[PDB]
Amino acid sequence: PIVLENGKLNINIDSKTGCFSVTEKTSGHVWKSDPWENAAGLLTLTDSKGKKQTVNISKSKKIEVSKTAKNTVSLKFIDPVFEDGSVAKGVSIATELRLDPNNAQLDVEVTEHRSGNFTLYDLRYPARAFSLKTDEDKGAAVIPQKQGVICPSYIFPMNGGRFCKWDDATYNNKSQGSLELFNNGTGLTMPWWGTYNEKSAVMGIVDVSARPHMQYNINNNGQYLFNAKGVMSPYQRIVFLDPIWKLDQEKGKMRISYHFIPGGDYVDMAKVYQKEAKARGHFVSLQEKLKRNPNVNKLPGAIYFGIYGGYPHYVNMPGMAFTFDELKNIIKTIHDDLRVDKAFVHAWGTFSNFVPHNYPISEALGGPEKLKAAVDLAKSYGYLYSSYHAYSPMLENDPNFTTDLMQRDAEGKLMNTGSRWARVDPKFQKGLAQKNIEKEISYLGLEADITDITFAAYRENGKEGRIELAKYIDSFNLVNGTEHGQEQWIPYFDMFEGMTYLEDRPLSVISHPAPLFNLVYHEAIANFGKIQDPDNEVTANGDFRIKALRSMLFGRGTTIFFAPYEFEGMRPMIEMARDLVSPVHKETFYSELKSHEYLSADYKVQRSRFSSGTEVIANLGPVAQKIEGGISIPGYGYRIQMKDGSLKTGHFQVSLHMD
Amino acid sequence: PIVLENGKLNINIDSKTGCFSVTEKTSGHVWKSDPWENAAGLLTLTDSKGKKQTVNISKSKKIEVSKTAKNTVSLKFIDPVFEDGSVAKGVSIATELRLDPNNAQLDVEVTEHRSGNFTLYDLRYPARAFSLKTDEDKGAAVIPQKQGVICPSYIFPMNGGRFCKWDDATYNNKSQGSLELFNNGTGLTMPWWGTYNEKSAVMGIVDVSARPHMQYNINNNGQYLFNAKGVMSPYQRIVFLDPIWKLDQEKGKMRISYHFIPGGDYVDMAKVYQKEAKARGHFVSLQEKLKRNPNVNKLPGAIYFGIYGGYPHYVNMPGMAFTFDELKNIIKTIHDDLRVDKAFVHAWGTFSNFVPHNYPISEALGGPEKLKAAVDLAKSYGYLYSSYHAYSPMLENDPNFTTDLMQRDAEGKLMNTGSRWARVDPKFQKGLAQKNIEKEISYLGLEADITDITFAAYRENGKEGRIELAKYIDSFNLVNGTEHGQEQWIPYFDMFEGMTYLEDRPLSVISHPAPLFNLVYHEAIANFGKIQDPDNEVTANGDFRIKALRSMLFGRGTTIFFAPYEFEGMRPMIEMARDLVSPVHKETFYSELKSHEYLSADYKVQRSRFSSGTEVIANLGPVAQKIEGGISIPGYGYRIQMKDGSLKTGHFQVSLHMD
Ligand SMILES: O[C@@H]1[C@@H]2OC[C@H]1NC[C@@H]2O
Ligand SMILES: O[C@@H]1[C@@H]2OC[C@H]1NC[C@@H]2O
Ligand SMILES: [Cl-]
Ligand SMILES: [Cl-]
Ligand SMILES: [Cl-]
Ligand SMILES: [Cl-]
Ligand code: NA
Ligand code: NA
Ligand code: NA
Ligand code: NA
Repeated sequence: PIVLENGKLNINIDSKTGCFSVTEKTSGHVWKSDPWENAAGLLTLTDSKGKKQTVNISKSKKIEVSKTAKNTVSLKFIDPVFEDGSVAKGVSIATELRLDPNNAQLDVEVTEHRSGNFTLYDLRYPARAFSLKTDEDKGAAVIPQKQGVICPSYIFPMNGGRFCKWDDATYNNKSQGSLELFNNGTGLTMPWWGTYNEKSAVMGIVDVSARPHMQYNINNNGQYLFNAKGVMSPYQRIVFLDPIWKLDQEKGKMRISYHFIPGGDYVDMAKVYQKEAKARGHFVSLQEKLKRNPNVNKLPGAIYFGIYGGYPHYVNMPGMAFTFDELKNIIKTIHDDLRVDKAFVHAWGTFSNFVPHNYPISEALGGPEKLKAAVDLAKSYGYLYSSYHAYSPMLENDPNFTTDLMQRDAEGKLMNTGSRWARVDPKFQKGLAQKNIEKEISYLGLEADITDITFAAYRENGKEGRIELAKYIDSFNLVNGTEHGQEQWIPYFDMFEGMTYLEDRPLSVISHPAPLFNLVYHEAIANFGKIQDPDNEVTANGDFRIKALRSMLFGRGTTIFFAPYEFEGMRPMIEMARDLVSPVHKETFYSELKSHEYLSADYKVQRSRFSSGTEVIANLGPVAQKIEGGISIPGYGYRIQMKDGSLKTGHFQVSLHMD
Repeated sequence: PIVLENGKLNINIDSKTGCFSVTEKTSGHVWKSDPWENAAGLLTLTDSKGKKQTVNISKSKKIEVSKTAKNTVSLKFIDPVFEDGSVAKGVSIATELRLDPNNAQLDVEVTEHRSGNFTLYDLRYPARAFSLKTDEDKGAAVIPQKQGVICPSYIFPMNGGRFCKWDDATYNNKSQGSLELFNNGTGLTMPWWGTYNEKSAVMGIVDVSARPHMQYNINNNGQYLFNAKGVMSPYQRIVFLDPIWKLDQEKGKMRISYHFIPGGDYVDMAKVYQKEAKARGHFVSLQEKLKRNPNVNKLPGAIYFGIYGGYPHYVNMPGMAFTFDELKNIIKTIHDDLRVDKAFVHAWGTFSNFVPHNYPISEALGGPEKLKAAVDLAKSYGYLYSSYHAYSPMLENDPNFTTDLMQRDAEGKLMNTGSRWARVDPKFQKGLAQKNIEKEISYLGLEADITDITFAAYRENGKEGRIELAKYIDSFNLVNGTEHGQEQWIPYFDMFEGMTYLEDRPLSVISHPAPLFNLVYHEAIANFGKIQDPDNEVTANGDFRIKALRSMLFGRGTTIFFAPYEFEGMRPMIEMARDLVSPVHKETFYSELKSHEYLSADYKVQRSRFSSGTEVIANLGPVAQKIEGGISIPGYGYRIQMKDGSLKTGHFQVSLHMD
């Protein structure tokens, strides 16, 4: 066995298989290689017949493991063997393990692959590494899926219905699969993931040039590997997260940097990535944004109101569209009657053309002077205001629809025919914004802007055009927001609408929300709830009680998103957000979310500490539970220590009024 | 055209294509053939290269259409043509259209299929028939997906976040797909579906011997057919539901019976199927079940309580399992402190072996005498009691696990290796129940039983053994329940736990819950909420306010499902259920749900009328809304007219207590 060792880690590499273990010498915890098959890696490739197979590369005909520098071990896997015993002659995978001389850090890189006459597809490398043994390790996988989740490595008490779904999912396909980086759907928002137990933590950070996928296995014993053969899995239930290198498309450096943290958990992992986030240039603080634009200080304590008039989906839809006088009266009511001191008013439906032609201000809704009266009233309150804007859609029902501005692929076929909100090639979007946005800014005296869709993901195709648009919008120095966001866009915006949770998502029944993204970026980007899952709707992610409490724990702002006819029914939730969430949001807005903790065995009682001197404890479940010192937190209750020394305690109550 | 006609309907059959239209003569409404491609049917079959292709059978080389009896047209589609111009020589499809001589009913049957040297798979027939034109027809598709949904054929006002998801889904793949019959997952619980507009309704009833799937297309213009070619769809937005005959599997009679109802909607469709349900023998009334067993009258007004002790998933799990004295004290508190007058107590975790060995009563939990003490207390209150029982699982973590009782398929491979709760072959399950259930009935003096898993679906494979088990359980004449249920099991049980809604399901963002199953079967089977999604949990299906109101509209009972540590948090919901839902459940229990109506444009205000003389109006959204007569229903509010003429009005309020 070949050893790399420094003061902090011992890497033990098996010369027969290329598998390796990592001893974290402070805690003494040992991370084992693949517990199931002793596979260093899992390679998907075509056979002689053109059929895809997945093979254990530790079964290759020749495996060469040599110490090639003081702290580098080079590995080569030559001529893998298929299930029938034929050989993939001429195929090979070369990798390197590089131990930092001083730090508890191990770089792992796929340096070369050779396909011969076959075709190489997925490579899981390292395979089923850094795993947790279910119900032996008491820890979790840590996955930055949108705002982020943890997946405990053991079964624990919880509501009976939740428990049945949770345990069942660890025995079927719900607990295995893969996610991608930097999308606004099911995927990851930061290029890292990790595992920890009560002794030690490990996380891996993906090279900035690479786009592996992430395979997950959450307490599953691998029965999914055996269902087609109709036999029972012989393997043990474990938790692992693996990189999937897409050998058929990846042109970047296939490197992942593992960082080992004695006694660490998901908080420590997030703080390690926060250093890398700064080095990558993503981290531009809200304090720096405020120095550039004093109006950023209209955001702390603001409720984000989306008044949804059926636009962009329809122009002047009966029963949905608001007139500009109606918009003014909603703003007046929010301030004068509901006493909301700070607000971001976002009016969806102010133009008489379909996006991406964001003009003119609609005559049918009252015309420019009446919109200006509404915006002026909002400004007189100190509120931020934006219309709905988008430069990416090309909509079937728009009389101006054309395919002129849609992108085509190499075969001349239209792209995004299945995604109507993202059809305009980004290389045209700055020019579309230039058609009217300066006119609207000048006429309405705008202080703010929100732009939809374009910055919800960070994909390679079209990135240059998106950057051009972001730089143009940023050049106006408005308080500005965008849908969902990604870390790469943080330099250009003050707020993201979203970066919370999908309602239906892989892992939903076997994970707990954890504020991973905000543990990294709360000081750099403000976030609010998503308009599809706002704080006034009851969804898989909770009702108002749960969402208000989670908002304060995670450091996000309230979103109230409604059709005009619903407005009277929003009043009680606006008042509760005003009294409970808004003062905490205001106090914590610029601060670091220093720590988050789960304080109850069912993960429903949680404690967040912010560098404003604010501590938020809340109980997201129905039953009162005790914490340290015999302090009781009511069901749907909170205990919040403010910087001014006051202690806010209380809880939500549902009551039945029988007349 | 060939014409079949009676006093009610004119069937216009195109001799060149085999397509047909149906004129409903009293309204003048014409149901059209396929609006997109004029296809009588869509056949999937292999080509000469063995690759699957889907073809329009109206493009076949020879189409024969002739009147072969007074009210029968015979069609034959001979030698379909592939997209490359080659011919599926020797393939043919024979169908018949048979008009009832008197009634507005058309039978449509695939009578013969010949594959030659090709292989046949799906046949949609009739293809894209009985469609609704989006935003012109103001009606809905009607789909008995679990309890049931309707899908409106037009866009309407609703909450902004819901609206965005709804409208977007009609343009992407969320609005097209297929569902299967008689499962407990995403599929249908009755073998019918339909469409209606403001003039006319049509529904199709699938022959009892057949298992087609059902294709849906909910306001989609067919863009999914063109995405791979990268072109924009040239078709219009429509609603349709098609049978998919599985030619490779189906051995039954491939017949669907269309019933045409002037002025009808989903209520009239349900009442048509109710007559068929009675003719099929599924309908055994709760009044008849009460005559056989007077203890059935312990169900009306009963809350169903599941005390979830971590079993069957684990034996005596710390932090989840209750002792029998703890169980007794929960029952006592429910009666004495919470004043619950009727209840079904269901205790999950009474045995010290894993299911399917439902014995002995656990010594570690206090032993048989202590369980008998808790059951005796429940009986002294007039409550129903059952332990958790299951005869179908074979669990990995059971020391007694064996594959001996698992089923093997035609290849000799184990079945359900990925489905641990349904691994025992049904042909063994009566013998497993016989091992101890009569001992438990005798020792505890049981009046009730609930059996998990086995009756949640109605698949062909294993149905004989499931019927044998159902007959055996039924022979005890206990008040009895089972998980989820299907119509075919109604003769054997008094209640179903479930028959409501999955949390995550196809069509969720573009449909409204409708009580289709209970419009048929409320007089014959009682249902309660599902334990995974109980009324004390906040899910995609609502919080307690929404679920309590929907329960009264739909005629189901309350489910409170909790781990023991949660009990104190359940108290407010138990009290509200007791005050609001239980008296209405009690009054309506045995009655017919005669009608259900949506009374507001956003479908959130609804009115149900029961043959007890009870009327429930409720508002499942947040804003007060007015109905006929200017009567206002508050948000999360109700107006209930009881049998004796008294009026109950009220609403739920969420409030924030701040110390
Ligand atoms: O987890 C499930 C749950 O207990 C066993 C599983 N089968 C049906 C019950 O609802
Ligand atoms: O429906 C969507 C919604 O408005 C247009 C779509 N794009 C993003 C917004 O959240
Ligand atoms: Cl875009
Ligand atoms: Cl959140
Ligand atoms: Cl079964
Ligand atoms: Cl329901
Ligand atoms: Na999966
Ligand atoms: Na800005
Ligand atoms: Na679909
Ligand atoms: Na019975």
